[PDB]
Amino acid sequence: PTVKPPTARKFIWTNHKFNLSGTPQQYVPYSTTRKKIQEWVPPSTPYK
Amino acid sequence: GVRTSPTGEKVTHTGQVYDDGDYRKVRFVGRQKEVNENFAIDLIAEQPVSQVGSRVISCDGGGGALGHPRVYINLDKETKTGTCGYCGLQFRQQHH
Amino acid sequence: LHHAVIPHGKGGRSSVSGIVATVFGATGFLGRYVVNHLGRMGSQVIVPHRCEPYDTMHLRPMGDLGQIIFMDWNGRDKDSIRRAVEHSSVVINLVGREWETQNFDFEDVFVKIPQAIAQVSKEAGVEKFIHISHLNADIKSSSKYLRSKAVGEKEVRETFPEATIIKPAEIFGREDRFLNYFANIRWFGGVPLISLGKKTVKQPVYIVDVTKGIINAIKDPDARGKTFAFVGPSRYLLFDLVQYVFAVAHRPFLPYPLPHFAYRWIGRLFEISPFEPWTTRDKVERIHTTDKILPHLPGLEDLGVEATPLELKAIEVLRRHRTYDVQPAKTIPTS
Amino acid sequence: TYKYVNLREPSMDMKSVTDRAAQTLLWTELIRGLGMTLSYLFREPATINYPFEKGPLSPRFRGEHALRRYPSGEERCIACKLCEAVCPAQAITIEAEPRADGSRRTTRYDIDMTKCIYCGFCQEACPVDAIVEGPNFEFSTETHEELLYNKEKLLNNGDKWEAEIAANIQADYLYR
Amino acid sequence: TRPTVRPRNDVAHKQLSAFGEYVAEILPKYVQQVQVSCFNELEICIHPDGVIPVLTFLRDHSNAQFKSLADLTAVDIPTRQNRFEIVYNLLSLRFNSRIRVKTYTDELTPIESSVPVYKAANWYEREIWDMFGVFFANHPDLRRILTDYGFEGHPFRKDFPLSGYVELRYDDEVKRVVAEPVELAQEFRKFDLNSPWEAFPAYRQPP
Amino acid sequence: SRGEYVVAKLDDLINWARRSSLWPMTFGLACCAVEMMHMAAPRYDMDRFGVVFRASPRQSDVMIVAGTLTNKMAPALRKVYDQMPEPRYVVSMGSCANGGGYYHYSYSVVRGCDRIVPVDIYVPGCPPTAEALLYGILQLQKKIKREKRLRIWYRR
Amino acid sequence: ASTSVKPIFSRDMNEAKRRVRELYRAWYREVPNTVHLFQLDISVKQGRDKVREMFKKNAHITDPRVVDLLVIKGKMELEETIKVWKQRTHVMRFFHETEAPRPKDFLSKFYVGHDP
Ligand SMILES: NC(=O)[C@@H]1CCCN([C@@H]2O[C@H](COP(=O)(O)OP(=O)(O)OC[C@H]3O[C@@H](n4cnc5c(N)ncnc54)[C@H](OP(=O)(O)O)[C@@H]3O)[C@@H](O)[C@H]2O)C1
Ligand code: SF4
Ligand code: SF4
Ligand code: SF4
Ligand SMILES: [Zn+2]
Repeated sequence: PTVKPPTARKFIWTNHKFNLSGTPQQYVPYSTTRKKIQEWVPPSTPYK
Repeated sequence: GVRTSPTGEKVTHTGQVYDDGDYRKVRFVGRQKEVNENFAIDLIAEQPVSQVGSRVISCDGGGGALGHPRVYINLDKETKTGTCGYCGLQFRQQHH
Repeated sequence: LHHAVIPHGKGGRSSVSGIVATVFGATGFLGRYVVNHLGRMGSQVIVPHRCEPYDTMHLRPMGDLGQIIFMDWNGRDKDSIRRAVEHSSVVINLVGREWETQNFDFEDVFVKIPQAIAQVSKEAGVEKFIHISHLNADIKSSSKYLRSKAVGEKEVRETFPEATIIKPAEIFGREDRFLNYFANIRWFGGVPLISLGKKTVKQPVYIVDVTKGIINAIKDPDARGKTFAFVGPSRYLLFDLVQYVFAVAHRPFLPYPLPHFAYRWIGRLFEISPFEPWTTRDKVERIHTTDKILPHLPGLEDLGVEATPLELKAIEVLRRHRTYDVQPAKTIPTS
Repeated sequence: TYKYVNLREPSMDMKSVTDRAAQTLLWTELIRGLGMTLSYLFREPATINYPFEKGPLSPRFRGEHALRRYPSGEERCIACKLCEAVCPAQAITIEAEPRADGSRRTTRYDIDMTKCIYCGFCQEACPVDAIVEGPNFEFSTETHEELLYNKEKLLNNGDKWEAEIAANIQADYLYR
Repeated sequence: TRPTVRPRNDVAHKQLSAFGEYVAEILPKYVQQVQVSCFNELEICIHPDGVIPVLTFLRDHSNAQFKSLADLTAVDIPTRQNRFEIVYNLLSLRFNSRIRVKTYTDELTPIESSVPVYKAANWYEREIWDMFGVFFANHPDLRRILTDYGFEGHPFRKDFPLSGYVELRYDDEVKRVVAEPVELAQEFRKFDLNSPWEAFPAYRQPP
Repeated sequence: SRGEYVVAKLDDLINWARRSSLWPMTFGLACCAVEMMHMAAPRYDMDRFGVVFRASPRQSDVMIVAGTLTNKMAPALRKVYDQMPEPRYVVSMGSCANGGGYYHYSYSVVRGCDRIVPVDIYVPGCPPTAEALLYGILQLQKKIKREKRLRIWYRR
Repeated sequence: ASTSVKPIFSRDMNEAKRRVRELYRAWYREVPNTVHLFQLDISVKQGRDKVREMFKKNAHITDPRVVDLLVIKGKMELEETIKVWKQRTHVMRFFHETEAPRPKDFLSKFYVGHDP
C-alpha cells in the first residue's frame, strides 16, 4: 500500500476493526423490514 | 442519517426500529444493534446536478465496464432533472 | 395493550408460542426441564446465569436460533435483574441451594433473592410470576432450609400478590438428589437412618410432572395468585422407599438405626468440603421430615397433569447405579 | 497403447539369486527407505508461521459476501433479485420497495452464511457489481446467529473491505 | 464447419439402428419399441416379463456381449398407469458400444431380479426399492440401503416432499435423538421458472 | 497474597494447559474433512500449536464436526459426544454442519449439528480453507483463555 | 385382463392373512428381547400393545398385493430390530414421547390455529 495506495472514498472505514465475535460489540441479526399488517386501534371513548 | 428513537435505539436506513414494547429488543441487551452509518439516500443527494448540452445523455455509472448497464436519459422536461435508474446521478439540459 | 405475542405455528421447535420467559436459576436440575419445555414449543427464554458460560452449553440446543438468550446477573444486583425481566411476560424463580456457602446462606437464596426478583418484576411490569417454594415449608421446622422457605414464600406473596407459588415434594429424576441420594450411602458400609426409617412418610413427585405443572401454570389464567402443592400419587415410608431404591439398583441393603445427634455429627463433618457436600446437617432434617398433607391447596390434577408413579420411572433414574423385576414398596392407603 | 506394471520375470542365475538373498537377510531395501526419511529431516520444512504468515491467494478468491457502493456512496444494488434467483442454496432473501426519493432499493438483503456454499454465482449474476465475495476468510463466530447476515452487516463489510475489493475487481474484471 | 453445434455421426446411428432391429427380430416376445436418439444412443423398450430373457441374450449372445451393467435406476412418471420406468444401462467391451433397456412397473407389480444375470444389480435394486418402492422378486437380500432405519416412504417418488415429513433433534428430557414433524424456519421458495413460450418446435406434441 | 490473586493465577495455568494441548477428534463426514487434513499437512501443521493430528474419542478435548450430518448419522454423533471427558468443546466446520448448507432442505439431513450437540465455534465456508479452520482453532484457544472457572467458584 | 394382476406372494386374502399371523407371532415374541437389548424404559406389555396397535391400523385392507407389501415391510422392520441395526432412538420412534398431545375435537383445534 505504500507504493500503490488504495483509492480513497468517504464511506470507507477509517478505523479497521478485528473479529468482534464473543464481545459486546458483536453483530446480532434482526429483520430490517417494518411491520406489514396494521391492526385496528379501538376508539378511546365509551360507546355509551 | 441515523436518528435514534425515543427509547435509545437507532433507526436503520430502511426505517426499521423496534417499538418500545416489543420483546425483540432483548436480543440487543449486552450487545449492539448493527446499523450502517452511511445512508445512501443522503449521500446521493450531495452529488451536484451535472449540466449537459444535449437532449439525451448516457450514464454507465463511471468506470466503463465496472459500472452499470449503459442507459440513455431524456432531458426534455425543464421542471425536473434526468435521474439515472441505477446510480441516482442527476443531469440537466443547459438553458434549453 | 396493542397486542399480545400472538402464538403462531404447530407448537414445534420453529413455532411461536407467545411466551417470553426469564427463568432464573435455569442451570440446575429443575431449570434444565423448564427451558427444554419452553423451547420445545418455540418460546423466547432469557437465561440469567451466575456460572461460567461453559456450564450453560447444555441449554443452547433446546431452542431454535435466537430463542435462548444468556445474560449475566448477580443475586445482590437489582440492576442486572431488571435487564433480564424488563422485556418478559413471565418470570420463573428457580434459585435454590441445598447448602450454605461462605457468601450465600439460606436467607439470601430463599428470601432476599426471591424478594429482589419479585420486586423488580413488579416494577418492570411483568404479568406472570412463578415462585418455587417447598411443600414442607414451615417457620417452626428443624431445617433452616425449610424455615427460610416459609419466610421467603410469604414475602413473594406480598411483593407480587398475583404470583403463582408452587410447593412440590422432593423431586426425583435423572439429575436429582433424592433417589441418587439413596444410592451413594452404600459406599459407607450400611444405610444409616433415623428411627430405622420408620415414622417418616414421603410423597415424591416426578420432575416432568413438576415441569408440566409450571408450563401449564403459565398458560392458565386461573392460576394467578394461587398456591399449588405438587405431590406424587402415592405415599411411602422412608424405610420402604429406600429399600425399593436398593432393589432397583441391585445393591445390598443393610439398614441400621442411628441416633439423631450422631447423624448430625457425621453431617457436620461433610460440611467442611468446599464443594457440593455429600450430606449436610440441613439435608438430613429434610430427608426425615414428613411430607405435609395440604388438601385445601390445589395440585397437579388441577393444572391438568397426571402424577407419574415412582415405579414406572425409578428404573430410569437408577439404571446407572447397577453393576456390570422388583416388588413395589408398601404404600400408605388414605385411611 | 498400454504397459505392464508387474510382469517381470526374476532372473534365476546364481548372482541374481544371491542379490535377492542379500536383500532378504541384510534388509537392503528397508535401509534404502530409512535413507529417504533421513533426507527429509535435513530439508527445510514447508510450514508457514501462521498467523504471522498467510497462504497465498488470488484476486478471484471467493470469501465473505459483501455489498458495494458507487464512488458517490449510493448503493449499487437495485433489487433485481438475480442473485436470489441463481443462488443454488437459496441463501439470499430480498425485499424491495420504492425508496423515499423513488429509487429501486432493497429493504431486506439477508444471506444465511450457513446455507451458502460460497459458489460465487451471486457476483456473476449481479449486473451492477453490487454483491461480491470479498477476500476475507477469517470471520468464524461463537454463535449460529452471528452468521445470519442482514443488509446492515453486508453494507458494513463493503465499507470495511472496499479498499481491497476494488483492487481485486480491477485486477480480474477483464477475465469476466 | 459450425464451431458451436455438436457434429453428427451417421455411421454409429446406422449401426445402432441395424442392431436394434437385430434384437427386435430375435426377441419378439418382449420387445415393444426400439429407438435411437440423435446423439447415437439405442434404447430397447421391453415388457417387464422379458427382463431375464432380454438381459441374458444381451449379455451372452456372441454379437452382443454386453458384459457390464453400468447403471440400473428408475424414473417416476406419475401420469402413467405404471409410474416407474426401470432403466438398465449396459456396456459391451467387445464391441465398444452401449445399449439402454427400459421396462415398466407400478407400486404393486414386482419385477424379476436381475442378479442372476449381472451381480452388480444387487445394490442397484436395493436402491430402487429404497428410493422408489419397486419390489424385486427373488432378490437375495432386499432392504433399505440409503435411507435411515425405520424411514417411512420412498423419497425419490414425485409426490414425496423435498424436506420429508419428520426431522431429527436431540431432546434433553429423554436423553436421545427424537423425530418430530418437520417445521422450517424458512420455507423452501418454489420458483416458477418455465417460460410461457415454446422453445423446441421439433417436440411439439399434437393437440 | 489475597485469595482473588491466587485463584486468578491458577485459572491462567489451567487455561494455558488446556488451550496449549487441544487434542481434537475429527468427525470426517464429507468434503470438509479434506480441508481438515490439509490443516495437518506441512503447509499449516496443526501439530505445532499442540493440536495432535488424530486423537481417540476418549482422549480428545474438542470434536470437529467436518461434513454433512444426516439423520442416519446423528445418533452416532451424539453417542460420541456423550462419551467425551470434560472439558469438551465442539467446532462446527462448514455450512453443512453449521446450518445444513447446500442440503438444508433435504429429507435426510440434520439442519445444523447445533441441534444435536452444543457448538462453541462456527467456521464458515464450503469448505473453509485450511487457514480458515486454523483460525477457528486459534479462536477456540482465545475462548478457553477467557474462562474463569476457579474465579467463579471462589465467589460462590 | 384389467384385474389380471401379477401377485407378489399371495394369490388371495386367505394366503395373505396366513403371512400376517406368522409376522405377528414373530413380533410378539421379539418384544421381550427388544426391551432387554435396547434397555428400553417401557414394559413388555406396552411394547406388545404398540405391536398390536400397528397391526390394527391396516385391518381394513382387502388387496392381497397391498398386504404382501405390508408384510414385506414388516419383516424388514423386524430384521433391523433383531440384528440391532436400529438403535434405541429408532425403536423409541413408535411411541412419540416428546410430541405434546394434539387436540382432536373442533373447539380445541379452533383455539390453537387454522388446521382442520
Ligand atoms: N430438587 C428438589 O428436590 C426440590 C424439592 C422442592 C423445591 N425445590 C426448589 O426448586 C428450585 C430448583 O432447585 P434445583 O434445580 O432442583 O437444584 P439446584 O441445582 O441447586 O438449582 C439452583 C439454581 O439456582 C442457582 N443458584 C443457587 N444459588 C444461587 C445464587 N446465590 N445466586 C445465583 N444463582 C444461584 C443455581 O445457579 P448455579 O450456581 O448452578 O450456576 C441454579 O441454577 C429450588 O428453589 C428448590 O429449593 C426443588
Ligand atoms: S456464494 Fe453462491 S451460495 Fe453463497 S450467497 Fe453467493 S450465490 Fe448464494
Ligand atoms: S445484489 Fe445485484 S443481483 Fe442481487 S438484487 Fe442487488 S443488483 Fe440484483
Ligand atoms: S460444507 Fe461444503 S465442503 Fe463441507 S461437507 Fe458441506 S458441501 Fe462439502
Ligand atoms: Zn448511472
